[PDB]
Amino acid sequence: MNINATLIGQSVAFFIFVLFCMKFVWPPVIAALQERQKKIADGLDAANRAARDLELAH
Amino acid sequence: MNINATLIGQSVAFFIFVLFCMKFVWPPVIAALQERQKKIADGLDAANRAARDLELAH
Amino acid sequence: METVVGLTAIAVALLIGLGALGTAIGFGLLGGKFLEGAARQPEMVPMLQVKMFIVAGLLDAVTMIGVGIALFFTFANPFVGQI
Amino acid sequence: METVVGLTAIAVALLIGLGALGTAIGFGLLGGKFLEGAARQPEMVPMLQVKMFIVAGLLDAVTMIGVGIALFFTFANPFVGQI
Amino acid sequence: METVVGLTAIAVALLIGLGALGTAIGFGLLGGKFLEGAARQPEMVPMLQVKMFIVAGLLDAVTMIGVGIALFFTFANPFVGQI
Amino acid sequence: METVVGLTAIAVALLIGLGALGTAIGFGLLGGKFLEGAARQPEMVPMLQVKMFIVAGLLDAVTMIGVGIALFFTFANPFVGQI
Amino acid sequence: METVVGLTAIAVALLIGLGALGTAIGFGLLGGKFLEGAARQPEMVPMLQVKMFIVAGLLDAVTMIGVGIALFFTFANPFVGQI
Amino acid sequence: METVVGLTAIAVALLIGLGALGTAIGFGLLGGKFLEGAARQPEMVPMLQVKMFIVAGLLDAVTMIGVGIALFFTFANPFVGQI
Amino acid sequence: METVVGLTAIAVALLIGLGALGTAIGFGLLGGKFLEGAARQPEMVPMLQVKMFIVAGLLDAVTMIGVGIALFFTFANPFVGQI
Amino acid sequence: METVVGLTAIAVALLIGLGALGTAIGFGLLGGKFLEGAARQPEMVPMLQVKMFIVAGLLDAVTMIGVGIALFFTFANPFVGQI
Amino acid sequence: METVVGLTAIAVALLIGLGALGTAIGFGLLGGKFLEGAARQPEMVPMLQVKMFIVAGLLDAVTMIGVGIALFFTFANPFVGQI
Amino acid sequence: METVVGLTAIAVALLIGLGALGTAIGFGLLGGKFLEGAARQPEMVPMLQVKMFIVAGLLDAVTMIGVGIALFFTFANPFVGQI
Amino acid sequence: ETASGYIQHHLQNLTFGRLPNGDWGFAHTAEQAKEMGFWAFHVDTLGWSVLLGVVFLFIFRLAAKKATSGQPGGLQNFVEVMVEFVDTSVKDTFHGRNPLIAPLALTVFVWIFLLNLIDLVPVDYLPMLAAKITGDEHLFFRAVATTDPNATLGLSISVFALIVFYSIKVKGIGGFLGELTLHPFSSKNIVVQILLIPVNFLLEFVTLIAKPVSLALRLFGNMYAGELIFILIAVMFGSGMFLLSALGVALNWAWAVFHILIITLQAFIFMMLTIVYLSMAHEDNH
Repeated sequence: MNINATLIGQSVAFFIFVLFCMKFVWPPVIAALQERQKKIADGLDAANRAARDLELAH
Repeated sequence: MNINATLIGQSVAFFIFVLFCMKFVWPPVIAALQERQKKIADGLDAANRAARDLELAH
Repeated sequence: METVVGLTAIAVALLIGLGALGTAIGFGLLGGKFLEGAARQPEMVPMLQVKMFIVAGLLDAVTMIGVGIALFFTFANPFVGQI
Repeated sequence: METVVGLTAIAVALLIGLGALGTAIGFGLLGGKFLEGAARQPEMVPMLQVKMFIVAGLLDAVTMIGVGIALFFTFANPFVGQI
Repeated sequence: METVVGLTAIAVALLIGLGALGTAIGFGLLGGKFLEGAARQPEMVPMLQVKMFIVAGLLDAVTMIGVGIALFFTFANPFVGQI
Repeated sequence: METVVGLTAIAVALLIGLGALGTAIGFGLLGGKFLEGAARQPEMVPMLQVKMFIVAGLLDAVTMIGVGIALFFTFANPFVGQI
Repeated sequence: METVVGLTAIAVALLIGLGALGTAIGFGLLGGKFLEGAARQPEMVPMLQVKMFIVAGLLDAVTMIGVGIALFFTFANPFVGQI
Repeated sequence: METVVGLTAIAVALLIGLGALGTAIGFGLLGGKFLEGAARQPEMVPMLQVKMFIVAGLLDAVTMIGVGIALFFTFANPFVGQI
Repeated sequence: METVVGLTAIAVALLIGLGALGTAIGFGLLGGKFLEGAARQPEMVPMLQVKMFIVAGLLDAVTMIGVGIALFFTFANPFVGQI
Repeated sequence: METVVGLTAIAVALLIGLGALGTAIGFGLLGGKFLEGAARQPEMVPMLQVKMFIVAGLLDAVTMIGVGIALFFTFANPFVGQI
Repeated sequence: METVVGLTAIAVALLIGLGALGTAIGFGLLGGKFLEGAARQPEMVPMLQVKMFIVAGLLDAVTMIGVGIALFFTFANPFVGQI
Repeated sequence: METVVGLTAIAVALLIGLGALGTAIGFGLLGGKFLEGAARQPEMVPMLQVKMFIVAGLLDAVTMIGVGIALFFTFANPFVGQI
Repeated sequence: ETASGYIQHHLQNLTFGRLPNGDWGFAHTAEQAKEMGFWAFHVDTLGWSVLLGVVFLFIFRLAAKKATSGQPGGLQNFVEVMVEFVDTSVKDTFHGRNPLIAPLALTVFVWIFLLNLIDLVPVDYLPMLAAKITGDEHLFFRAVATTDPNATLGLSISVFALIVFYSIKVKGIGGFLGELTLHPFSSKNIVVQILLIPVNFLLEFVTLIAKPVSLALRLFGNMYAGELIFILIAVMFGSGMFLLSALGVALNWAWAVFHILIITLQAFIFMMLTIVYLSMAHEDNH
């Protein structure tokens, strides 16, 4: 069918949305997931260290 | 070709499809997201309990 | 003009039909070994998946040259010019 | 003009027929391996089913380009315009 | 006129005959592996039977489009109207 | 008239001829695994025999449509009435 | 009649020729598994031979209809009457 | 008539050639399994060789009908008349 | 005579060509199983080689009828004598 | 002139279509065995890959000659001038 | 004069083309099991190699008749003298 | 003049297309077994490569004849002189 | 009006070009549109694709701009599920350190899904509302953006620019040309290597050029057949016969339910092929 300059316009739109997504959408969301994952890891490791500390008291 | 007839036919079919998706595809997705919402709440709550961990000074 | 144009619809149907036939059987042979490898070795699935898509690039290459020259004969015509 | 129209009916039949032939044999190969993989261990059936649909879109790719063009030669007609 | 009408009888035979050929071989490949897996794990037969009918819907997908366009060509004719 | 009638004899031969070719190959693929399953699990042959007849109806679905249309074309030709 | 009869000799060759091709390949697959089962466990032969004849009925079912129609078009002729 | 006579030379070639193709491939599948069974169980060869000839009678059943009709159309002709 | 003689060249090409195609694929299937058996049990080779020639006689039977009829249609002609 | 130019359009579709069909099926077979070997022996993957490409060179050699000559028959024409 | 010379060009393409198609697939089947046998029994490769050449003589037997007749029709055409 | 010249483009397309189809499928079968053998015994790979090249010579022999006769029919066509 | 006229009207895009009539100009007939040069834009397709791109980008930014770190809200919970799924798919396919692949995969998946989502509504609802709002009862208008080859080619050509760019950036210009001529076959001596360089290029260049074409046509094929089958099913109701209309509604529902798989698979497969093709421009496979 008709091949037109529409593919140039589509290419411009693709890069604009990907560059905005990379700078203002993906980093803030993955940072929240990483902070939460660290809190869940620390929630087990700090609790296990505090429970094991009793061996020194004994 | 009765253009009005085509519109009525498409409308009836779309209504049935929407009803199906609403009572078939919507329930599993909302349930899956609400279960994740509860797992996160349990995980965060459990960390808070671990935060409330104290060792006897004897 | 009528014979060259009517025989170009048959040419297009053979370029896209034989390519559609060979790639649907080729991906049924390739993919059938990927599903078994994924069952025999559950931990290898991410490696087998990337290795399968390398083969998929070899499998459809000549088919796509035929689907591309077929679309060129459907919206342009290098033969009608030869009259 | 009747030759271009009559050879377009054959072009549509070859274009859908070779696609129906390739997709039915191609999924009989892929589907057979999926059922065989399910028999080794039913704990992996959900994972294997997701992998089958990932291959089903590669297998049924070119067969749908011919079904789309065939329904575009029956109602619209790029060969009649060319005289 | 006579050539378009005579060549649409053969276009219907290619649409239904190539679909019949593919669907009959595709179910021999898929059903042979269903009976082989049903012998391996006879307690999983109910599960494999449902997974086989999901794949049967994928084989008879492009074949039903061609059997529907071939019945459209015998009781109506989109080519005859084009003179 | 002769071109519509003569090409109908070929349309009929293609409808049942391709159906015979696909069902004979399809029942050789399906039946070959039924005899292997019966040789490995002889106490399960009553179950495997019932499972085979469920696949036989799917394997002959599009082929019997072709046979029905082939007999229709021979004793009540729908193209001779379209001038 | 020249064209009708002429094209009916081809129709008969396609009916018996495609039927012979499918039936010969189908029994090669079915029979190959019968000998494999007979060698794997020789005491199963009385049962496996009867199961092979049940499948042989399904395998030749469409081929025998094709041969029946081919001998009908050879000695009688429905198309000739249509004039 | 020149065309009735000339189309029976092609009818005979299809009728013998498709039979030769199917019978040659069919015996490759059946015979390959006879050698596999004979190597596994040398003491069963007297029985396996007799069972192979039972299958060989079904495999060639339609091919010999095709060869009989092809020689009939070569030394006699049912299509040459009716003209 | 021109079209009867011209179509006899294609009839001969189909008789020898389809025979060569089937016999070459058939010996590829039978031959692969003979080498597999010879590798598994090298002491069985004298027996397996004689059983292969018994199968080779059944495999080429119809192909040699086809080649015999093709040489007959080349140096003599039963169709030209019918005008 | 138009019959030579129209038959050249079909010759090009026949050159590319059969090469597309052959390579797509060929890579389904070759690549299918590469994934099977990669799953069993994941340590052999870097070595098997190099070997897969050795074969890929032999598998496409004639096909590249075929698509090269097909493109030559579209942008140039050694037959049109022969007329 | 021209249809006999035109059709004999296609008769030669069928004789060599179908022979090339069948022998390339036949040697893929035969040779695949030769390498599998040699990979299974490294010390038997000089014995399996002579057995493969005995089978190669059967596999190409009819194909050599086909290319022999094809070169005879090309340089000393036997049908152009019968019109 | 035009029929002989036009039907030689179809003859050239069949000589290379059928050869390409067979060679591509043949190497898919042969190479698939070579990768299986290389994965099984990686110490024998240098020996399996030379053995594969022995078979590759036999597999492409008739294909090289067909592409050598197709480049002879293309440049200095032998049938044009016959009329 | 005849059914051939309705189908032929539906298969035409809203096109714009600088015609001599004035600075602004639109195509009023199919022939007049096809007569224009390659310098004319399909305004309906650019309009819908940009609008849905901004909708995707806006709803994700509404969550990202207020991410709670702890307990997530109703929208943030959905946004996190998409990010977690894409990052899992990227880490399983690519082992490098490039920060562009994950934002690209998320954008490509959600955008292509939304471009296809507007296909589930009745095919002539949007065209009639667009015609009535514009005041022209004969206006051309197509809602689904992926049924136009240009939209799918715009997506694949842009992905190909990234594939060539990263390949040259990490392998170097001389190294990239080297992969296309020194692999897969090489030799210890120059006399054999010079005979292998055309064979190496004949294998690599063909397999490189098929990547942008396959991505576009694989996405376009299933979608174009899907819209066209809905247009043909809509003509079934236009006949006014009760039994034929009953068959039409049953087929429309069955086809739409089947399409819920197709819409998901084409968006997912375009995302996976994008990740895979970019991941093999940072590694070596010969």
